[PDB]
Amino acid sequence: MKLTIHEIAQVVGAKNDISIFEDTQLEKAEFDSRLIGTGDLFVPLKGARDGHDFIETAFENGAAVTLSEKEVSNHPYILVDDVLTAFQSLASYYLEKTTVDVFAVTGSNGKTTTKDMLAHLLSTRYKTYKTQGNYNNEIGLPYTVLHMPEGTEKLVLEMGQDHLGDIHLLSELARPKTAIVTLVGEAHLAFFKDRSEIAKGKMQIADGMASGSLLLAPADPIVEDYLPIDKKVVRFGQGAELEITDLVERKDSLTFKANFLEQALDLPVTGKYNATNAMIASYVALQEGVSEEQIRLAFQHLELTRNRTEWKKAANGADILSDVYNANPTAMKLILETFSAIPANEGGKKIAVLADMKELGDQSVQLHNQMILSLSPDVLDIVIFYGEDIAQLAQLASQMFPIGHVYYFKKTEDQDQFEDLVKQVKESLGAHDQILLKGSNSMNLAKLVESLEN
Ligand SMILES: N#Cc1c(NC(=O)c2cc(S(=O)(=O)N3CCOCC3)c(Cl)cc2Cl)sc2c1CCN(Cc1ccc(O)cc1)C2
Repeated sequence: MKLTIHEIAQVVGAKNDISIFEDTQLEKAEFDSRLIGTGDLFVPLKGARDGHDFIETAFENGAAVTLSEKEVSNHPYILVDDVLTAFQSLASYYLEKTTVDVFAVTGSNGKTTTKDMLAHLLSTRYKTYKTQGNYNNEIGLPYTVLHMPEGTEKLVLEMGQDHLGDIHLLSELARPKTAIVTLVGEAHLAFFKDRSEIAKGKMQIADGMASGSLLLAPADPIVEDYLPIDKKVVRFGQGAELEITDLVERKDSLTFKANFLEQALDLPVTGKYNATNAMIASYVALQEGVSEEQIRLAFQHLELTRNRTEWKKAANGADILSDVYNANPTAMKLILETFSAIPANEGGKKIAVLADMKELGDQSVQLHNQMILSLSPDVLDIVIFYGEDIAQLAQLASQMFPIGHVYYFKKTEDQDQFEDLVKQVKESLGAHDQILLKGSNSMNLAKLVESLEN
């Protein structure tokens, strides 16, 4: 990250006197205090607690300067109106300065995403960086841009949406060279009206793209009214300008041929949607000067990720939502709001299994309690706490919640009521019930869900 503080304070609009602190060359940018090294820029956001609380801690860890929405004593800080807003600006500007080729992608669905596939393909010929894990939103994307290894030639960004209009924001930020739109099978929906609003919001991806730029989009008539008018649009799907003309799915592997490819392709994956992901990633890669030779070979040794946490289903038809990704409180908070923001199925309730989060040192217990502000009795019918540090939160909830709507289960160096946890959960869960399971990946938590999908 080739950035200095004085430069950061220009682009960012610093509200304070900046030439007071030395203009040092920054290193890494982080919002999670635990990740700060020497020379790092702290960016304090509205999480479970406000970032600014950990400005103190960030410099103990070696931060050289931090973004701030207030006066900060004897520490290099940049004064601004909205740290997040500042943070976006900073990312836009860094793209404009390094001038990397950005490839914008949507829908995470499969065992391997179009974001993963494409990066992997581009990596055979060019120096490539990409979105890590699920950092695809108004926090996630800036963060990626600012973590780009010095010299990256191509950058595959994934962009996702919570509300309509979010992708517009990022396509405007990133001003992509090329974009891919894919469609992920529906739940009973999120904060959206229908598949239409969704597709409308998804198609926004080209808002920040130049004329005659390349955009792939589904054969599906639903995207029709939302196509750009001055772009190079290449549709994929049965009967379209690109289609898989044959397919074989084995136990683990999968072979297929695309009309515009002279040879078959081989992936160690399964599901028709993975072939479609492979083809389109495969087609843009051709546009960027990668040989079909180099591509067959790359697919040879492909990388399955962690299952990009959608909904699954237990052995009674009840909707599970297990979120492995991001072990940290703001992520606990965010999902709780997502979970409870969703409507419950008809004649079916809303359970939450929360488990100890880790690596919170001397703040664990404070931070676990903080979750209470995201726990409504209105929406959440039963709430199951497992672990130790969750304790007081379990207590808090038992106060705020109707009698016998809360269960606690111990886990320490002296006892492990896991056996009982399971017994309880498998009594609470019904054929129309939605269940969240969030907390540090542990042997015991992973152990639980397989018994549910038994
Ligand atoms: N609030 C809060 C905290 C964090 N929040 C986040 O990491 C965070 C995570 C997320 S996120 O949900 O993980 N997000 C990342 C990218 O976009 C998709 C999902 C977001 Cl969007 C925003 C934030 Cl600010 S990380 C963190 C805290 C407070 C506690 N922490 C450790 C700590 C322990 C003891 C101390 O004394 C100091 C710090 C680290």
